Amino acid sequence: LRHTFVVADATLPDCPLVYASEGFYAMTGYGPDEVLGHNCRFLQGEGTDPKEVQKIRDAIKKGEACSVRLLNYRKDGTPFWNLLTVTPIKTPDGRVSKFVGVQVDVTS
Ligand SMILES: *[C@@]12=NC3=[C]C([C])=C([C])[C]=C3N([C][C]([O])[C]([O])[C]([O])[C]OP([O])([O])=O)C1=NC(=O)[N]C2=O
Repeated sequence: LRHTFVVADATLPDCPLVYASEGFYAMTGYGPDEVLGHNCRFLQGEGTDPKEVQKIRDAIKKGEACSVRLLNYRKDGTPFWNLLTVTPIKTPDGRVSKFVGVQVDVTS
């Protein structure tokens, strides 16, 4: 299947993105100059379910893995359905260093 991949830096408090695959930009229409160093939430919009967004917010705070189905928006405003799976990467001392996300456009 067609998927995308990003890396969030958990040492910084708001989990900014530090790496995105070629597909992530092409899927969403944002360039690296407007993605890197920002929280992934810029992809959200009016129809994003705040109950689902809360599920990721909690999991990141707890440091667990999570999977949600969010409504996102490209740079041109058009919506797409992003199945998102976040995964915590821990150092050997249990501390969370990075979060990693796989995004799949499941508008079908
Ligand atoms: C986003 N992908 C994504 C990828 C990673 C690795 C992480 C950690 C988060 C995301 N998000 C969610 C966003 O960063 C944030 O965690 C949530 O908005 C909830 O937190 P807040 O503080 O806003 O309540 C992704 N969100 C998307 O909408 N699309 C993704 O591709």
